[PDB]
Amino acid sequence: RSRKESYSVYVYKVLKQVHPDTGISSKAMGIMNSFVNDIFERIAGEASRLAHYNKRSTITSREIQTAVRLLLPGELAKHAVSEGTKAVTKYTSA
Amino acid sequence: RSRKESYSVYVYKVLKQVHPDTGISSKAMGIMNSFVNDIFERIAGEASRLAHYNKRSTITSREIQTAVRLLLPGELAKHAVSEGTKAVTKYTSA
Amino acid sequence: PHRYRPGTVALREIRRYQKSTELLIRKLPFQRLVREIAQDFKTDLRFQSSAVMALQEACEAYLVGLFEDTNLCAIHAKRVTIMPKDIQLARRIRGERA
Amino acid sequence: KPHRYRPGTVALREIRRYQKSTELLIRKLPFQRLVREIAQDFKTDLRFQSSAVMALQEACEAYLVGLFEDTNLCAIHAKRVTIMPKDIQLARRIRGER
Amino acid sequence: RDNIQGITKPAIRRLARRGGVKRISGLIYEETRGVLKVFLENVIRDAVTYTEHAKRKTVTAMDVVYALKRQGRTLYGFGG
Amino acid sequence: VLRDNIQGITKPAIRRLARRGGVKRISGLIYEETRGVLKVFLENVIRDAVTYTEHAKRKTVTAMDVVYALKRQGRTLYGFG
Amino acid sequence: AKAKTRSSRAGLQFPVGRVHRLLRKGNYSERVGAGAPVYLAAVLEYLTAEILELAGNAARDNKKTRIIPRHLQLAIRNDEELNKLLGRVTIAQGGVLPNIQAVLLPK
Amino acid sequence: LAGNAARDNKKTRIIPRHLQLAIRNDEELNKLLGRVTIAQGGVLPNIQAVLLPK
DNA sequence: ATCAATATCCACCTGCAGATACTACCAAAAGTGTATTTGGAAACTGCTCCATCAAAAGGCATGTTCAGCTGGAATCCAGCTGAACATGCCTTTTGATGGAGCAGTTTCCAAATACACTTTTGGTAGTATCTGCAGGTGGATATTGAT
Repeated sequence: RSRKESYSVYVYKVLKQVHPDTGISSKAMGIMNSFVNDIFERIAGEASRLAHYNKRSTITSREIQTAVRLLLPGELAKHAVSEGTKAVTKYTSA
Repeated sequence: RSRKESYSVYVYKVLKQVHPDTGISSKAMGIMNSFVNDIFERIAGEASRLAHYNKRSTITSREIQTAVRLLLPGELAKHAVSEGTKAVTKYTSA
Repeated sequence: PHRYRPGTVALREIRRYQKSTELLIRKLPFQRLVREIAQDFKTDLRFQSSAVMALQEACEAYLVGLFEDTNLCAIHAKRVTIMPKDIQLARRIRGERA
Repeated sequence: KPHRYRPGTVALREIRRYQKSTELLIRKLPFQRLVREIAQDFKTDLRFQSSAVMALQEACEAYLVGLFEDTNLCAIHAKRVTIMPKDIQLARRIRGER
Repeated sequence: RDNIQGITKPAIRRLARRGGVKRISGLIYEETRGVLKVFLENVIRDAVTYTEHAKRKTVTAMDVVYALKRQGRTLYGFGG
Repeated sequence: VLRDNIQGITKPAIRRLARRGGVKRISGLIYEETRGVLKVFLENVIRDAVTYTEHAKRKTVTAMDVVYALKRQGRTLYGFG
Repeated sequence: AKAKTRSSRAGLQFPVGRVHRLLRKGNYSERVGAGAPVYLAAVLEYLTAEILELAGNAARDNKKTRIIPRHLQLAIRNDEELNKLLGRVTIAQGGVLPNIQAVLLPK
Repeated sequence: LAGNAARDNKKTRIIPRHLQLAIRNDEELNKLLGRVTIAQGGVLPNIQAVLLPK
């Protein structure tokens, strides 16, 4: 009884959102899982470093915002920052 | 007004061991501190990764040994491994 | 009899192999080479199939990138033939020799 | 009737002189003004420590020296001794910066 | 044990055609064989280190993925 | 404000930087080219540095921010901490 | 009772207790063994002694008695394994290695 | 991006080749993922101008 | 083969910034000693995937030939870069000043941890169903290359 968690169903939801009638193979889905894991580890490592530099003991939204700004370029950084900010305000105001 | 720890005195002891009558400037000592900190963080990060891969919760001597082997090349790896092993046996047998 | 001029089949092959995604080395020779190389670090190792597949993907990507760099170093000297000194320059600049 | 060195002599002498030394090769004040101008383009009303601008200077000089070495290699590859912009572009492309 | 001549000359020429090369010297084949053997032993050393640290005898795909990632050559697709 | 300071990197300074790199003969078009390169480099570091400074809610750029930026771009620097 | 420290127990010069504390506080794992700081201290001391011996030989070669960053750079760049361990670091006030291509020389 | 590539090659199902074509053809993605290898991805069709005939 | 003009190295000297050093102290830390808890080593076992043959079958590699075209060597020349001198200008050093911002001190309170409980829910395994696509076949045409 050994499981194996993955982001397959969430990637599938996003795909059905942006392309309602296109599918995806299994190897492309493995590529997408690898991509999500890689970017997650990058952002989390950078935020941990930022928290250590300032002698803080907590990872908050500002650490994630600054890590996003340090990692993504230009268009990507701007739009990701806007998306995350909107998400956090929508979450707290609910 | 808070103190600032460093490896100055230990580097000085090692120097007086290998070169009994040579001194060292202050900028070279800052270089040596930077070097020690950098190598320490490299080894410790690699050992942490190794411990996470095997779903272990403890950093032991084997993790440090494998990190040393993964980071240093050839001569350096061999001699560092021998030195650390001798140190650990000398420590436990005392 | 019909004969193409030297260089036509070359560009035809270039387009063909840049349109494709296959592997360009045979699998059994690469497997034997990998096992023989691993023979010196430890004896009696086993390999999953996906391990050798990953090794092959990585090696082919590396070599194709190196060949692009070599082609640039060749064109820089006003040639079209790649020579070993172009490979050596590309690797020296990348830092793989230095 | 006055003494003149042949072209390339003072250049080799200067090569030895500047490879034997460790000083900085850019004036401090122009570099500091340049750094402050760029920073102002990024965020207004900034301040700087002295060691920060010194670190920036050391890093930038090391970068440019390494780039010039790679450029020299690319130039010699083409059977020249004069470095030209296309060599800088080839070096920066093989390195992976453009 | 010439398993390095298993990488035939037409195979290297195919690899060169994919990289956009239009003409190939005759001394290129030995050079690429040397380069490839260097790269391969560099990767397999760390793969076998990762393996024997875990006290296993079978080299897994994840060991190769880690050995590649530590060289700065991340590889997507075999993360399972 | 201050504008047009890239010209303070004079031709003799670039010639010296090239001498330390082993370069014997220099084209006349190199200087301009070089300046561009340098500017790009600085803009990539200072930005990162400033991103650290605003994170701590500071207003002065310290040497540690520069060292962190250089390290995160793979250009580690020993001597300043 | 009488308290002898850990670095003396292991026969080292570097601090074992400080390395233990740095391994704990640095957030690397949730537990830390007893021999890990000893191993790490021994490795760090070995590397420092290696690089310092090379730098001192360089310094005594240039007829000086006190090491400066130039000597550290000359030691690092002249050894294969050190230069390949530290291939991507910049040493402030270090300079470069004297080296001119053969084709640029006269004759 | 990958779906646009897939629909461009008259297909209905994304494969790794389409992911590679999407990544390599965009500046910011190619510069974010500049050092990754996608298995079964291939390369971008591109021949130097000097190698063409005439 | 010679000579003469320039630049570099070395012996001598000295002023001074820097390394070595107590003294004090002092606060922060490392070591000892228990008690508790839990993660990891040993043992067993099941079952899955890796190594080894067997064995056609045909697609790819190898050796050979011929010829074309490319790389390299040799002249030749012009323009572009180096070397040197005169001028001036702007960087550097030293000192002083204002003062803005950083770092330490204290409060306190909003927010994150730790447990116990309950409800989904996403992931494995069959089990099943359907169909987008890779492989095969025919026919049009786009391109090359010698006349």
